[PDB]
Amino acid sequence: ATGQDRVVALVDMDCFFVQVEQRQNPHLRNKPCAVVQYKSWKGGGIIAVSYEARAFGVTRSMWADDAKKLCPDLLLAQVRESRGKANLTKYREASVEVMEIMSRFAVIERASIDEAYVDLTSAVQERLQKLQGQPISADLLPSTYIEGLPQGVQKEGMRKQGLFQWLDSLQIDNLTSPDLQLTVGAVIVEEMRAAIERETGFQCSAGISHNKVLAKLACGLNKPNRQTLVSHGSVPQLFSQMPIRKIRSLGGKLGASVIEILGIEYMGELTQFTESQLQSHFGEKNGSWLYAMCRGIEHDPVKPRQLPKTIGCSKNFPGKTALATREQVQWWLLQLAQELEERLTKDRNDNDRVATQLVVSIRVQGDKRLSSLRRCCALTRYDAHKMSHDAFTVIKNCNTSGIQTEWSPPLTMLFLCATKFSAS
DNA sequence: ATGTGACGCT
DNA sequence: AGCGTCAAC
Ligand SMILES: Nc1ccn([C@H]2C[C@H](O)[C@@H](COP(=O)(O)OP(=O)(O)OP(=O)(O)O)O2)c(=O)n1
Ligand SMILES: [Ca+2]
Ligand SMILES: [Ca+2]
Repeated sequence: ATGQDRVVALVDMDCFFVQVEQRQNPHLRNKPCAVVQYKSWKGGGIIAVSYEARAFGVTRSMWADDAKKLCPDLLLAQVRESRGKANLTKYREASVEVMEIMSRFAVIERASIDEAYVDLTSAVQERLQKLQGQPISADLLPSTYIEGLPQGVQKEGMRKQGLFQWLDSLQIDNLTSPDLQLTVGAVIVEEMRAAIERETGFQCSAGISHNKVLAKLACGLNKPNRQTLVSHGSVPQLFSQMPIRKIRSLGGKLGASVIEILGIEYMGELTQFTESQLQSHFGEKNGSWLYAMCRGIEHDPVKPRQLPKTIGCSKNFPGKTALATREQVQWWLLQLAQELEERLTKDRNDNDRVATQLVVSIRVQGDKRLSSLRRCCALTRYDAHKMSHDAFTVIKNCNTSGIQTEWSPPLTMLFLCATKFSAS
């Protein structure tokens, strides 16, 4: 029951939006800086932070004005605003630059604007057949950390010794050795990271392991500009002090009630329990999933899908700004449907496909829920006016208000989303 | 007053 | 289908 069949990697760009602005504006390079959204309210909402600024305590979600109190020198780049809304086109375009390069090595699954998983298994099998049965130089792994090593004098010093203990203990003439494969994946990943920095100027970190979750957790262990190998063997130690919240899926309510119901804190504590025990507690899927996972075993595959499955535009209208006339509602529906049209037209022309379903969603004041009503709609032509008129229609009936020019509760949110794509 | 996109459940 | 969860996009 190995869980060592695959070789999987998660690459994720270091402070991505910041790096995109720093490439464009050299003055921002090597400085405490952040990317900000909407400068009016409290200086703007910060959404990405360079590591220099992080050392001052500046975080995401922090108000730029508040960030400047921790960090007086903090430089700010501003998100482009089209049609009264934050537009992300520059980062989406920077994303496909990375995603394309990365595709040259293996098939990837776009996990976000910023990161992608890679199944390296096949590419690893092939590279061994040139290295018959030649070793692996530390020189081939210049930015790789081996989690748990060394065991048994300053930062880069220690990385080095861990790598050497790992390479020395390595069974090279055996080509089905899981640990050897991970090492081969790591060398490949060194290369794809060098290709990314060369051809884009962006730096990233990577995690190399046997499945998606380990890969991902491995990736954050040595950030930035570094990659980390997490082998099957290293899992009991890593997990034994690993807060459960840190594993992907378990950072919300399910994870919070793993802790609750079981009276544990770390992932390794899950091993005590039988698969049936966990199934009774969390469901059949969640029981099986946790039983394997706490032993470093996970089987979610790397889906072959480089591009998003939905395209969507939303805007919030908090408190005072909530929409209360219907001319107001119609105007933003149009703005949204406009950004959407252009994103969609680009998509049919770039990625050879058409969306067929339009999802409209809203929020009303006095409702803490993330939404308040989603309705679907046909999407027969990529016309902004039609879509905004159709979106209205599917929500026109959402009017508590008697007087026919005002809007019921004022609306806290509008969301338009293209979906159900088909080949063109 | 922080402001995309995937998938699970029923 | 419409709602919820998750992480982070
Ligand atoms: N809540 C969030 C999270 C992220 N992003 C955007 C800004 C980020 O730069 C990018 C990638 O998100 P990450 O969570 O990977 O964080 P960074 O890449 O900014 O930094 P790190 O080096 O910690 O990954 O997506 C955002 O707008 N809102
Ligand atoms: Ca990142
Ligand atoms: Ca990321």
